[PDB]
Amino acid sequence: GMEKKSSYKTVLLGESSVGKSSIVLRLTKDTFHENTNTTIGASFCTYVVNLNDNYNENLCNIKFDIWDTAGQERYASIVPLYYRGATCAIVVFDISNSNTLDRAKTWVNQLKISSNYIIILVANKIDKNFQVDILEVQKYAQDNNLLFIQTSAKTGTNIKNIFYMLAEEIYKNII
Amino acid sequence: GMEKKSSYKTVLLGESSVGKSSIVLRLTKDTFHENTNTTIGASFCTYVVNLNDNYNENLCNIKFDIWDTAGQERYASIVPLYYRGATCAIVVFDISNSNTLDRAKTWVNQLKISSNYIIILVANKIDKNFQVDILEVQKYAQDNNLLFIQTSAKTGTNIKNIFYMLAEEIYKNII
Ligand SMILES: Nc1nc2c(ncn2[C@@H]2O[C@H](COP(=O)(O)OP(=O)(O)O)[C@@H](O)[C@H]2O)c(=O)[nH]1
Ligand SMILES: Nc1nc2c(ncn2[C@@H]2O[C@H](COP(=O)(O)OP(=O)(O)O)[C@@H](O)[C@H]2O)c(=O)[nH]1
Ligand SMILES: [Cl-]
Ligand SMILES: [Cl-]
Ligand SMILES: [Cl-]
Ligand SMILES: [Cl-]
Repeated sequence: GMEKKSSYKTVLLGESSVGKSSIVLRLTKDTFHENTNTTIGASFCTYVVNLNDNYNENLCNIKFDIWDTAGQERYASIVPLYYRGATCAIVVFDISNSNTLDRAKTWVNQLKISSNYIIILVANKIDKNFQVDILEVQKYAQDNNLLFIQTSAKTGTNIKNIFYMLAEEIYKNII
Repeated sequence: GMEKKSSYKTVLLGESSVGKSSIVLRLTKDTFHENTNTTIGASFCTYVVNLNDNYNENLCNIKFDIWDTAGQERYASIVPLYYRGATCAIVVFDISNSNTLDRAKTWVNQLKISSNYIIILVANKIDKNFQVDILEVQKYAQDNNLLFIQTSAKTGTNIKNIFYMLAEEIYKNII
């Protein structure tokens, strides 16, 4: 790779409650819900980043096809359907719950073996007052050659930037 | 469409017992098992058709990424993972079991609404001595603008031809 595509399959992965549905809602509808429900059925959405909005107009309109595992990450025989053929993996944890970091690390290791993914590790819920050490997390991401970003779905902080960073990386690769 | 791709996601769909795992085994390993087991985990395989083996060498090497639903077609919240982003759908029934035809028709209707698929309706098990009327089935496929083929995983009849027909259709579209 990288072959240029009409859209880029992107797995949105993380333990329940870390804020995946909230990242999608904030991203796509500029809205946040303090209370959320369990997902009914498969969870998909699309999002377009145009990098010029120095980039080649043909390559730099990047469309994400986001698959939110939304609970299916529990099932070892179902989750590969989310990974297969994905260009990007967004692995989310909650800064206030260290257990969710531990699971994210396990997923990063699985993904690195599975295929070549552009992986972004997302520290969500930074608006809250930390069970993790961010510096350790940043070091972790460097050691594993991951993109890293700190976000709040609640305030909107760095939500679009998740996909800006991914799109920059896809372009760099296509180029 | 059609955008040229490094591989073409292909959903292999049909009621249990119609012969999906057998089509894959015959296709990929030139082998048939008279007895088969329930599938453990997600079921994927790849297959390449080279159309020159009058065609443009760049476009005519067609790689299929085959996702066998392998039992998951029962689950309405799981099956969309198989359909989403698929270029082709292979909908298989068993000529000796009309119930499997009725289900295949329901799936064709769902797929036609879901997205633009190249759909091939496969009449498997033709080696057996028919609960269906082939002419009705051929008429059905014409009315719904489907590719149609009669196959035996047991003897190997027309198994490779499923993918020859699909590859011809993908090329026609890319062109
Ligand atoms: N304070 C805060 N709460 C959040 C944030 N993102 C999600 N939540 C809350 O966390 C809970 C779980 O969110 P949800 O989107 O359902 O997580 P998912 O299971 O990973 O999809 C909900 O109560 C959300 O309102 C955030 O960035 N900050
Ligand atoms: N006679 C005959 N038997 C077949 C054929 N294809 C599959 N079978 C048998 O049908 C049964 C179900 O096959 P399988 O591949 O497991 O079907 P699946 O559930 O759709 O994946 C097995 O006993 C196979 O040996 C065929 O073309 N002819
Ligand atoms: Cl909160
Ligand atoms: Cl909700
Ligand atoms: Cl038989
Ligand atoms: Cl088997």
